[PDB]
Amino acid sequence: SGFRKMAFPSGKVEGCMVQVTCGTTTLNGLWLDDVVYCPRHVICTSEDMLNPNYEDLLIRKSNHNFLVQAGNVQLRVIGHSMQNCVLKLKVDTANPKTPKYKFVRIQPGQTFSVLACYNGSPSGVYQCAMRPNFTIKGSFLNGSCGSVGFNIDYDCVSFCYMHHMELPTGVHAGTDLEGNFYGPFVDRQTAQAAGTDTTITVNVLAWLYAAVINGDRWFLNRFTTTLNDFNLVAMKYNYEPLTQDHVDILGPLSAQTGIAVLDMCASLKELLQNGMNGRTILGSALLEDEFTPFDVVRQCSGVTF
Ligand SMILES: *[C@](O)(C(=O)NCc1ccccc1)[C@H](C[C@@H]1CCNC1=O)NC(=O)[C@H](CC1CC1)n1cccc(NC(=O)OC(C)(C)C)c1=O
Ligand SMILES: [Cl-]
Repeated sequence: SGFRKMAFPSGKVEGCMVQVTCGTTTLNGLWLDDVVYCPRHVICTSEDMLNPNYEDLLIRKSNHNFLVQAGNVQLRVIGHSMQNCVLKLKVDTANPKTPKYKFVRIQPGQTFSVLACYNGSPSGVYQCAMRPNFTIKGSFLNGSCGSVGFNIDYDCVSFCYMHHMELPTGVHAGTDLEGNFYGPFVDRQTAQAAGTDTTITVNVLAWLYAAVINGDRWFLNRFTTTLNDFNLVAMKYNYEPLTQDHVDILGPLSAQTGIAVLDMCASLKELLQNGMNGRTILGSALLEDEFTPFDVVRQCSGVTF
């Protein structure tokens, strides 16, 4: 019993963090086999941000311009390389601590654990969701860039995020491990803004199921609805459209609780149109959309890694 925001254990990923310096610019990298992955903007000083010609900057970078450090150990940098927004530094030394891992690309709505790091040293672990506007509500200070986001499949680390920038509103953007941004952003200092955000409907539903499971069910009622009847009511409260794909995945939680997705939906319609009426749900005074279905099975069934 209980239900918390909950991150994967970070130890598998702690052992992969290094500190990359390049002139004045120190940030964090991810050491796997004989290869460190970091943001290409490590080559840049605070000047170069306005319109960086990354190529012609990197063309003037000797491998002895790149310092790498795993704790108290320096590596010999031997080969560089640029792929999209991620720079690949090649080192004499494979990483003893390298776990099994697939570079993957999450879609908006999917959650992951962020290991905030500074100077290649881990500070903290927390959960976020890739927002539908392709941003994240992180906590990052200067030097955080290179910090990565990740999920775990028993023993395999699926890295899905490298951190690159803060947007006007105090929200954050970055890339997959191939160095492609989530959403429309670019890695220079221009006018860029998040764009309008929506509530991750399927995740809010999973939350409610999690709530039912932990004996919180005042919010329940004696009716149902249809998808499209609901998808009307949702858009008028700036919720995402609930796709048959989203019902499929909510399957397990529907099964276990003995509640049809579409009955829960009706309980949502109520809450949007009426509020919580001075009440909490799993001790929250508004609707939580940063727990996926899997994160709810994970935590209430108690999977391990
Ligand atoms: C990241 O590059 C980083 O940590 N770099 C190392 C560093 C060392 C010493 C001093 C500064 C930075 C930062 C991380 C940012 C800063 C604070 N919180 C973060 O998430 N990213 C940037 O600085 C980023 C790099 C650009 C994409 C390639 N950047 C540069 C310039 C401006 C902004 N953002 C911005 O102007 O928004 C507000 C909040 C309005 C300042 C930016 O994110
Ligand atoms: Cl709250």
